[PDB]
Amino acid sequence: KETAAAKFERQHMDSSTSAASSSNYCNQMMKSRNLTKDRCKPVNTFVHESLADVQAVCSQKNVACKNGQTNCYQSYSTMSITDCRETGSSKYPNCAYKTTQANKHIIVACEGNPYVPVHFDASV
Ligand SMILES: [K+]
Repeated sequence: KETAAAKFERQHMDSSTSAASSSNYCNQMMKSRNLTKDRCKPVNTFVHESLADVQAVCSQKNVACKNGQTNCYQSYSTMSITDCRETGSSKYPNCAYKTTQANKHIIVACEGNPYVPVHFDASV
């Protein structure tokens, strides 16, 4: 049903804030993006730059992907991200997360026309 590009936006884009707004940000966001739909997804990163700036990474530094595929790119600039990681007391569907705000380079895989992120590979 969902395209890879759309799934990337749903899982990974949040340009409505410049940084995580509270320790509760991940709990809210993982739910609202359907990352707690069938289970508590263990780990997920949200990026807080404009969609234009994130899509632009697909025109930046070409690097290998973790899986050995070739169409990954590392942002030239650091970018505002939030890491959401599940905690020990989490019981589905009351999924509980620790929130960590950071300013990291992102690495994404890109596909399509327009050429846009379809996978979040890592941050550095
Ligand atoms: K992630």
